[PDB]
Amino acid sequence: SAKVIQGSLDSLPQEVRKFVEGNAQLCQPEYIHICDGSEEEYGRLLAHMQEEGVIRKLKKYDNCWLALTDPRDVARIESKTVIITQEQRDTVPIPKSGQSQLGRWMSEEDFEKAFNARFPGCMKGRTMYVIPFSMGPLGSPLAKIGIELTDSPYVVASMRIMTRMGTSVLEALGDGEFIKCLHSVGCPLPLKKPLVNNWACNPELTLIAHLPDRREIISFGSGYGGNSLLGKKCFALRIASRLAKEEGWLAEHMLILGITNPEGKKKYLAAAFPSACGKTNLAMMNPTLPGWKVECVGDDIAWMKFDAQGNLRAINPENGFFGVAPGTSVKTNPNAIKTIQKNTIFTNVAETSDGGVYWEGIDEPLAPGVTITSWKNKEWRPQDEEPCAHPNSRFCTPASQCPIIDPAWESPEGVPIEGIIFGGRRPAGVPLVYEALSWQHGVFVGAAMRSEATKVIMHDPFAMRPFFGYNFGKYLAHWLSMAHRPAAKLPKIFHVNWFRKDKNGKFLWPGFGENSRVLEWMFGRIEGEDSAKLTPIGYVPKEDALNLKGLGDVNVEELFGISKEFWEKEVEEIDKYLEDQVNADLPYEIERELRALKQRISQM
Ligand SMILES: Nc1nc2c(ncn2[C@@H]2O[C@H](COP(=O)(O)OP(=O)(O)O)[C@@H](O)[C@H]2O)c(=O)[nH]1
Ligand SMILES: [Mn+2]
Ligand SMILES: [Mn+2]
Ligand code: NA
Repeated sequence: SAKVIQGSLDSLPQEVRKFVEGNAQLCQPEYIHICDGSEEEYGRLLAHMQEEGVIRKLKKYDNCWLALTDPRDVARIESKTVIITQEQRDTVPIPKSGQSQLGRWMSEEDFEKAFNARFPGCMKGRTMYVIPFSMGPLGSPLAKIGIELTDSPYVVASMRIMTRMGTSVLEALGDGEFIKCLHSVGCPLPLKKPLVNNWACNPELTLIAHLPDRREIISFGSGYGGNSLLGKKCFALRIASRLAKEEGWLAEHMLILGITNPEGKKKYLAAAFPSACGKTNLAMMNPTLPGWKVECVGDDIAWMKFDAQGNLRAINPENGFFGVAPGTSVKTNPNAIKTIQKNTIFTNVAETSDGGVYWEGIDEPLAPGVTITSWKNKEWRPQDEEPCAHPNSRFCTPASQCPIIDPAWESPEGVPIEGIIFGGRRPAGVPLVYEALSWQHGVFVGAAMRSEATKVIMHDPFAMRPFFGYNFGKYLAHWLSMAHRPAAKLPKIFHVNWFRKDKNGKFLWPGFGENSRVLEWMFGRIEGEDSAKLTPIGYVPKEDALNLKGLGDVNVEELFGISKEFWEKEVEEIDKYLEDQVNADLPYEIERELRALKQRISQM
């Protein structure tokens, strides 16, 4: 109580009080700031970080900010990310011959050692911020509350954008369940190691842990993104996927968009692509086809549940976009360009001398006079060796500012999903687009997903490889079980490939807003249109079914080319992968789909 500098311990729901005070006794913060989520709290905290050189203000824009990190702490790190369960098998399938790549289990005993070696006294001299936050619209029956303790002001500010945060959240929680989220940069005062670029972090000791059985996320040593903004990956994919398994719903690495045709008919679609494969870009697409409209519900994470009527309802549980900045240009994503010019926090991009932002791929000239400070706080010119922005640099921006944010983006009941799309980067062999033969086939298609690393072609089932909160075999069984709900309206499932390249490494499909031509065919297919031709991998568009006018040289034969040699190779790789990685936990229906694809290919 003596150390509370905002709010009141007496005021917290009892269980929230125990969490705060228990971890205060452990971490030894100098003060405790219970966040209220107010504009005043936000602005004062921003100005404070500014005074201290933790952030700089971008004067070219309205209320925007730039943080530059320790180059040791620049990304979410999978090698340091663990899930603790009594049994390894509940976390990952026990692989047949190899090491698992579907999760990273740590015993409770090992974790307890790691914890006791990190957290005691870790917030000495620092403020513990208490962040009460809702993943999902505040009223929604699909929403879940978390409380994050952190000693990073950069985390509080970013969480205000990426979640719904504040007092109204505590008042909505009452004596209900919440996910316990503990974070420390791991740099108690006085500092024992030198502070780099005013960015507190402890790389040697970084550890991002999930303890689903205790409803706890415990993360240490990193101030960055997914390691520190605990609502996003840790809560909304890892903890949630398991919660969803227990509760009958789904927590997925999916964008949600609403699409409207020239008649005004509207549908919602969800899509799972791995990072750097274009979700944010699709979710706020500027469609090239006249009359068509795409509206954004979320760009990263979907929580979905069948309602009493059998509609699959999806909410975006985030309150903002945490997008990769480099590659973002008016040509590629004009709506992201529009959103990020106010109330936005940037991380590890270059700064122009007039107080604007810059990054590789921004594809927009600088005025004669304007110079560039790189993300490493050094002067920079287009012919230095280093990129001006870090490749994983970011904007953190309010969802409500996207000029095409969907009008139901915050509806507490969610939006009805009629189609689910899978995809990644495949330079060869995979057509632009196909549609699954059935639900069980579609689940197989999700399971089989592969994507060029950003020359290796990696497996990334459902775009969830880094995020499974529990056994992936069980997660497949959970997806298959959806067909066994009597009322369920199972959405059509599609697979796309924006990235097939021709013989000289050039893209066959222009992509971007031209992807609206692919969405149109999907939409028509959901309505039951006779626009599909059967192939060994599923339905592809008929000849002339796609609107290809205005395109120029589009080699359709090569684009939808299905080679026997490639697909024989593809099934072997899928076969081996599923055998090793899922092994005893592979559902029968999946093996059956694998057998069936092998057989259809063998008849070519
Ligand atoms: N060639 C091509 N590139 C794309 C397309 N969509 C997105 N990209 C690029 O893919 C990279 C990642 O895009 P992004 O929206 O950040 O993907 P996310 O990480 O999944 O949200 C960016 O450089 C984009 O310019 C597309 O349709 N075609
Ligand atoms: Mn994205
Ligand atoms: Mn993501
Ligand atoms: Na800094």
